[PDB]
Amino acid sequence: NSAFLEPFSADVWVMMFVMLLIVSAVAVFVSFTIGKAIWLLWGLVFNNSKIMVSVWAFFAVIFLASYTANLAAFM
Amino acid sequence: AGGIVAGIFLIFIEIAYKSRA
Repeated sequence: NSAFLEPFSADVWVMMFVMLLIVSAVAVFVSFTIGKAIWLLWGLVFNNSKIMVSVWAFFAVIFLASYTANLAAFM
Repeated sequence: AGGIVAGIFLIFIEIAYKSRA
């Protein structure tokens, strides 16, 4: 007979984390509640105010499918 | 980021319209 993290190049993780932090800040503006907000963001990241969450979910889905195809291709 | 900023502006305009109604 590490490709999973390789496809992201660790940049995608940081970018998605910062963008999820800004989106969670916008959602929080809209203690454990923030943790549940990040839980929602990461929940969308793995594919398990309303409009922003919907668009964020769509972008997360597209990103997930793209990540899957690129990870399969790279593997 | 741009979509989030414009999304916040669109949400602000929509909320202001709903508040005006």
